[PDB]
Amino acid sequence: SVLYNSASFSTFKCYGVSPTKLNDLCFTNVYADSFVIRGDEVRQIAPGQTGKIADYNYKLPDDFTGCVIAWNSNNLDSKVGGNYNYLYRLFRKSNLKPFERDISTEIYQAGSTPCNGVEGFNCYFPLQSYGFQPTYGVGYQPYRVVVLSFELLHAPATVCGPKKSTNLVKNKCVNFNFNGLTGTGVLTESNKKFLPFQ
Amino acid sequence: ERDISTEIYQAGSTPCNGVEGFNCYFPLQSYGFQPTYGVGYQPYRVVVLS
Amino acid sequence: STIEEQAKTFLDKFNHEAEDLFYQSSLASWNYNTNITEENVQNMNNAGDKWSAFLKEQSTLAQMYPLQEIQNLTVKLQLQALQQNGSSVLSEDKSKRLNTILNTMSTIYSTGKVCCLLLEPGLNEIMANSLDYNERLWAWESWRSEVGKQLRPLYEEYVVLKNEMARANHYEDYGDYWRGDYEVNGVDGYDYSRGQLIEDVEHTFEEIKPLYEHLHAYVRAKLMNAYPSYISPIGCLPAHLLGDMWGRFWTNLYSLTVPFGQKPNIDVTDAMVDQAWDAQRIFKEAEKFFVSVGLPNMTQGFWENSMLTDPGNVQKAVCHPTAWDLGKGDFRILMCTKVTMDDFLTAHHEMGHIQYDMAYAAQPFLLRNGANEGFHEAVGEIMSLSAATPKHLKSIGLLSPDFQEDNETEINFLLKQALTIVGTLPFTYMLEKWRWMVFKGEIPKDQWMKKWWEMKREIVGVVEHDETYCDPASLFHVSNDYSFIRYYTRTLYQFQFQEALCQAAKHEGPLHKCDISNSTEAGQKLFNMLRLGKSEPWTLALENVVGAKNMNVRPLLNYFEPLFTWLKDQNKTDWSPY
Repeated sequence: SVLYNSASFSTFKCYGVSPTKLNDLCFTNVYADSFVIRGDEVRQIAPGQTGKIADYNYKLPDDFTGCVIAWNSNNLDSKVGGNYNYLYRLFRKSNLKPFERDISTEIYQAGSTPCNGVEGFNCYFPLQSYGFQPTYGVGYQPYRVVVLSFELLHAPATVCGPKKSTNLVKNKCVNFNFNGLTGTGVLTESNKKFLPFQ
Repeated sequence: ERDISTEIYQAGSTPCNGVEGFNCYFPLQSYGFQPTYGVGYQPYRVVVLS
Repeated sequence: STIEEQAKTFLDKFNHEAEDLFYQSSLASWNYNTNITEENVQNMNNAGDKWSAFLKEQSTLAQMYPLQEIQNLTVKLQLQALQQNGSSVLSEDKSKRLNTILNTMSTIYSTGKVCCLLLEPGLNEIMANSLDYNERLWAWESWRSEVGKQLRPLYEEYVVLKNEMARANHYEDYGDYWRGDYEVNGVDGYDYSRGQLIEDVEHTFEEIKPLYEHLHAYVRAKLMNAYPSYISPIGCLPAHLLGDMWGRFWTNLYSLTVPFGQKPNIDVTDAMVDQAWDAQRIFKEAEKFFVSVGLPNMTQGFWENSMLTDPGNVQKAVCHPTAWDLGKGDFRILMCTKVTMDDFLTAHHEMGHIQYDMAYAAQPFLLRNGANEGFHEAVGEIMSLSAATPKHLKSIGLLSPDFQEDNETEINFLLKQALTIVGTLPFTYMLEKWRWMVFKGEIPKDQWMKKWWEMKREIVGVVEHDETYCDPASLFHVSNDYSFIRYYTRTLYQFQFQEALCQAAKHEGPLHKCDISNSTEAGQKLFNMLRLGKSEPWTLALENVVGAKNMNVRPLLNYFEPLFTWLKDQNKTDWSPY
């Protein structure tokens, strides 16, 4: 609920699995999947839409349960001079498998001459860095997409939505919902003692 | 029991107030049957006789 | 392997480190013209050295690739300037000598103190406003005899040096060093040629020389009174009456002519003191003007980063009227902005092109300039033309419903339109044609300056020459190697685009009263063009917007029917006061 009506996770785009309906169905495992983006990665972050980043920086089969969450981080981290802390792969050889983390650090063979020790012609780096500054344009402003992959493994789902519990009234019969116990009757105070776990 | 009106459905938290915005999307969307639509998308006529 | 893969790899490295190096180099210049300091001097020197260092070193690295082995025809569009060799091909002795030219000539242009006489605030004002025959004669003849003498070394190995490198680099002339752009020889069908531009310059000149000849009849007949024995209608004009020190400018002097002085011209300064004109103001209603055209709201950072005020003396800076394509989602206009009738035009002049900049901002860095070399300032000019319509001023706040108008308001609109921008294009015809014939070398080495009349004596009739003098290098726009063919090109494309735009807005007849507003289609189709930028030939795009691959003739008169008919009834060398 807080993420939905947070009024701060401005690009909370969960087209598909309904955040409006999430609050009763259980998932066994959820996934923290966060990176840094720019104002151009917004449209680039569109599962189904492809591009440089979708092919060489992050991975996607085509479909996965799990939303995307970005919001303006320009005020958070943007120094005059250029935010060189963050960086990005630019051009890989080809794609990879759906959804695996990669920190491959090597030299890209760009053309005819084999690299085989050389870094010059035909042998450039795909690894570049960012230079974020306060005047950066909208299409470049960092918003930090974060993913919420929900996998429901065959085992019973352990993390669930909340339980909306109201007050109990006695000496006048009601329907009742004591966690499975759903009868219909009067509840009253009682004396007979129970053991610590029954 | 039928339903004819084309009311602007409210598609989320921020109220539509009749206009677009965060989570406000128009339910009425045409088929527009183009040849590129697949067989799972090709039109089929149906008649029901109660 | 593949040319395109590492070609775009190199160009995308260039894009991503060029945002860094360029953007903060242009931004060092922004800190400079914003705050003129000396750490800016040194760091801007270093940044420009690194820019030119990428240029030279990586344009030694780029030429292991051949020129022809491309099939995409857009990779050609990027590779003309990518696979090029530059100016380091020749020896290293004329390198400090080309710097010698570009620095000593620049200094003489900036230190040409007449003894003293301050250059721009003193001479330009007295030369335009002195009003005599024996005092401005001093400032004019002393000027000529002082400037046209010492340049013979600099200019007369200047021409041969550029001609020599042109031939040495497989070109025909110093013009062929430039004109190679105008051979469209990639995608066929939409091709063009470069070898001559005599076509359509004399031809369109043979069409304006009727109109200019009527205008010249009027002007040459007007100035009878001031000099009785020196000016006659059957002869022609004297040496020093161009309204400017070279007279490059043809939209001002309605003030030395009174055919209709009875109707009050437009004035907005009364409106200025009345209706909350703030210098944070009409800029935003200029924004809603472009909305009326169909363009989105202006960015929020523009009110913050771009300077729109008076920096004052406390902030040391210079407000020269040249907008800045800072790029990288940042596009700037650093002006000492004031609220004035001409500044009113200037605001829209700059903001039209700034919107054009954000329009093609979606294009890679190498393709982030105007459509062609003349189109840049033409964007501002056409937008000023569009926003300058007076009946649209009645359609907005800065005019009263009781403001009556007649047809003679536009009469001095045009007879203004005779001495600050456009009307006498034939002077540009003279200077530019003589400049091609002198830089390219088809004239021998003591025959500049006779031609520094008789072309007047043939085209406009400005007289007093002998062999030697060399005038044409003493300008801001020639001492920095700028060619005025951009002015001819804009003078035509301005009005072809004007005709297309006003015809699209369902306004016909004469083109002096077309309002371009509430026209999404005029914005929608414009988007289909502006978004492309230089991706498509100007012939095909011109047909898409106007309807032809070549410039039209009828529209030039389609704007000018009233002045046509009004010239005919007032237009009713081989002659010497010397």
